[PDB]
Amino acid sequence: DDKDVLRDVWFGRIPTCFTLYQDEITAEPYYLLLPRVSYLTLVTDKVKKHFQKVMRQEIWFEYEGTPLKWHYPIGLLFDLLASSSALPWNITVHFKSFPEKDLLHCPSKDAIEAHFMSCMKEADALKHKSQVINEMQKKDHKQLWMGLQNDRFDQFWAINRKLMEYPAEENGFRYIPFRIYQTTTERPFIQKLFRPVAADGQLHTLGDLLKEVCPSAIDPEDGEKKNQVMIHGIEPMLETPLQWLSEHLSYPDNFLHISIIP
Amino acid sequence: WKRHISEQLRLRDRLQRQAF
Repeated sequence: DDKDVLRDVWFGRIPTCFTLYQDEITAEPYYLLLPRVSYLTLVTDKVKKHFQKVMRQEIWFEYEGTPLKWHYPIGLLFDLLASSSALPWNITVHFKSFPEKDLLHCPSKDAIEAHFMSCMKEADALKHKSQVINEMQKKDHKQLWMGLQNDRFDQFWAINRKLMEYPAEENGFRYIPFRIYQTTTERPFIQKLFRPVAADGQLHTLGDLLKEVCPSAIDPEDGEKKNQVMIHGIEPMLETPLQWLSEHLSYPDNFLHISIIP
Repeated sequence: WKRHISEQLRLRDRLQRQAF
């Protein structure tokens, strides 16, 4: 079963309609099928072109009075801001009056690559004391990045499989690379130190994690869900193995990014 | 849980990709 779970994480998509704030204020759109596990800037040289003609005269994106961050993965952004919203996704395009106060300057392509490898490294740190990624010659890092950028699933996982192995003697990873985003995008994410297995050898379940680090998402009466707990657009069962979750439904940056919605 | 994850992903794919 597992390999298909991985393929269907990798290829999850978001239908998206870019329209211009100045066409809306004055609405011909650009339709695209955004990869859920990529980042805006990575696939917005194209958008820059399409509307570059009309750019007679520094481009950012927005959604219902909310700038969209260049370094959160697309899928997480959708899940967190607009899961219940009707499709296709309506992203406003603004190339004037950049929100420096409420937005990071648009990263280059290399600056994103920086963030991506930096996240992969912060992940292998918590997973294997950095012993796995460090070993890798620079070319392997580049293979990871180019496999993401070019949607080459096979290429990318050829290298990532090593990063999802763990010692025989252990029942999983050291800690789990995870981030939890709550009410809004401007709300900080949550990251903590959690072990895949407890003292008694029991494998930890997502339910255990949310009970520990985020109990406000647990009905204190029946121990079941109080809010929506979304990952890659679905809601797994609170009794799902966190070790397995990390191995199979992390974003390519090896994190379990987890949206929480009331 | 595994079957729920796989199937839910199946269905997720179908709504969002199928239609459009």
